[PDB]
Amino acid sequence: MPMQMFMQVYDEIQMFLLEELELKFDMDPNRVRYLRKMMDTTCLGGKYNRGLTVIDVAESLLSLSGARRKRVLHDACVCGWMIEFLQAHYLVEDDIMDNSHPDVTVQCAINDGLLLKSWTHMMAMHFFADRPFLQDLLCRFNRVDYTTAVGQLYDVTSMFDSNDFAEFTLSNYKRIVKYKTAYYTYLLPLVMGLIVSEALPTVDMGVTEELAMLMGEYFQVQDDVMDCFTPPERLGKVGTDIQDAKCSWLAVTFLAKASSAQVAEFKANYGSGDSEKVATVRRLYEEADLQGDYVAYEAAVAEQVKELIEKLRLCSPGFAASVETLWGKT
Amino acid sequence: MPMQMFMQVYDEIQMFLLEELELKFDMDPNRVRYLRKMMDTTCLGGKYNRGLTVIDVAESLLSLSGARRKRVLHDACVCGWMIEFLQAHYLVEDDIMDNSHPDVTVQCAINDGLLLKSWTHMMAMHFFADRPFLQDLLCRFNRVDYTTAVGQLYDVTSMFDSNDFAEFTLSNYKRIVKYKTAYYTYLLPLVMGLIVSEALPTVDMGVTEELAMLMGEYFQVQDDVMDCFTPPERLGKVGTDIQDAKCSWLAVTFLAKASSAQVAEFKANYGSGDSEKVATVRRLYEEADLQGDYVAYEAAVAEQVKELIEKLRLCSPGFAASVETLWGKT
Ligand SMILES: Cc1nccc(C(=O)N(C)Cc2c(F)cccc2Cl)n1
Ligand SMILES: Cc1nccc(C(=O)N(C)Cc2c(F)cccc2Cl)n1
Ligand code: NA
Ligand code: NA
Repeated sequence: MPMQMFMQVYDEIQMFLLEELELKFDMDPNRVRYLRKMMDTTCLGGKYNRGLTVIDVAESLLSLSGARRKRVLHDACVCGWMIEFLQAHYLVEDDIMDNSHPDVTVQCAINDGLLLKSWTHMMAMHFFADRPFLQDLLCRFNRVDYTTAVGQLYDVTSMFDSNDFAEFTLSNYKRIVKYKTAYYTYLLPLVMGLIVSEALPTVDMGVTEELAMLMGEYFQVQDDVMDCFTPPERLGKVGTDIQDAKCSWLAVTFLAKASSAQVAEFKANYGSGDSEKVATVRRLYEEADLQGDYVAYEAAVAEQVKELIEKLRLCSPGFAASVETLWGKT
Repeated sequence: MPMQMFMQVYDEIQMFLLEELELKFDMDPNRVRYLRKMMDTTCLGGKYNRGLTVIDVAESLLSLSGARRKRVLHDACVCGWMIEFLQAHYLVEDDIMDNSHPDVTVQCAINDGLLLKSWTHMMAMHFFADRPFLQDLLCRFNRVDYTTAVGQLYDVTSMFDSNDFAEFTLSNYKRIVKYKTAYYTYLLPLVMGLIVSEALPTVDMGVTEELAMLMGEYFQVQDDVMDCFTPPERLGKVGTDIQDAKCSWLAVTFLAKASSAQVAEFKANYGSGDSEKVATVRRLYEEADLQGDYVAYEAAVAEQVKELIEKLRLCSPGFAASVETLWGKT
């Protein structure tokens, strides 16, 4: 039911946006079908983890606060697609970076990124036009989007001096995860479910924020280990953190427990595209027993998560019963 | 006074944004100074035509409707910088297209473009937090921003079939000018001046929209002719419309009055980087007496502008006395 309903609302949102362009923006059919194909290509196909969470939060809050049910669930579906379109916008922005007379493909990619972001506003301004939360929804959405761009700056420049391994620390790694990922992937869907369920001021936002940051940290650490050790045909992509000199959990944990000569061997091999230098880094990770530390670190984070949900149910029992699927889905 | 006041409010907006990052987004001083330099580089140095217009509209409306004066003028200055930051965002997006291991300059440019746009929201959400128009201001701003991205699509794909000279027509040229430029350069500053002056529903928006589109058309036609005939050291850049096969006023006017063999000569030479093919196109423009038609076309547009301002003063005399500088500044 949630996935089926989420996909029906997608057709409703797409048709509004495309008809709006045809009827109010003077768009010709060729470009309308061009934009329908682009929207499907960039927004569909993922797992919809962020979008379906808005639904799951909304349905749990109308079970413990007729027509109010139908409207809230539909509102949650629009909010879910706002985040999905936002995610598609971020992915298109990423494709422009690694992809490299007017090159019309780079022009259209930049145009795609601007349209996907604007569509989050257009669908909000339309389907929520008569909602009292429309102004608060836009402000929280815009602020979280700003947060993500700030975290991208922290990530992209973690190895330099914005006009290097000093910023390879656990607290900075958490700062990167916090802003680059956790706020829009974990905090934003939860907040949006609360907004459409009219239960925003009824929850402890501090414990909510703290949970979202902890869950983003847990899933980024797992992502970092898989990026390095999971082979490409099983990970789904090519792990490139070592070559890209990312401030990953493996790097900052290694630098703390490595010897001075191992740090020199790591610093001399990190951030290179050569096959043997990357393998030299993986060898250092293995010999430092990092995957042994990975299990303990995740377990400790899991314990902080498995216990912070309890502080939240004492004032919001249904809300905490929506984050129940944080471990019904890893 | 307007320029001096506009620049003081810039310092106020910059300091808020940078302190917000330092105090609420955990940003380190090195990156704060990096962002101060980026903000100055991208937002300052232009002519501030869009931003100062919000001020000029605001000061004319408090002369024919104490503390309300000071607040409205300051609000107009923030709205002016929203458009300037929006313009800087569009320029950065343009630099990414023509500029072409993780290339950190392309990553930072994309990051710059996201930050400049988000800053328009952050300064609005802060300085207008207690204003009743904050929700309407954001929606009109977001819609105009969406409009511009749609016009960029019309422009960038004017010579192809979105998966060619059929779309080289006067009505499509106006459609490109309308969405790509006129809405955010001419309509948006006027609307924003009305919003902060609490005089939005007091003006004929139709004549206002019609004037903004006509003034954008006039200045784009003049821009198109200068791009082709004004030498680079006098234009300020290198005119590249012929090489880029832009749907310019010269091209669509030429295609209407050229002979079948001249059209073939134009089609065989348009959109090339070769020195002689570009000069062949300029030769065709000269022999078709296009610069003779340019004077008449601008004069006719000027007459429509010099007369549409009168329809607006019969219900908004002070407003039309703000667009007076449309010809006190060409
Ligand atoms: C890509 C990815 N990897 C792992 C998890 C997620 C995710 O956000 N989920 C599963 C939904 C979710 C949420 F939106 C907010 C708070 C908790 C949760 Cl569980 N996404
Ligand atoms: C780059 C450029 N070239 C020519 C004109 C402008 C411009 O927008 N001006 C001068 C301000 C302005 C406005 F914001 C709204 C309506 C009318 C006017 Cl006159 N900008
Ligand atoms: Na998702
Ligand atoms: Na301007």
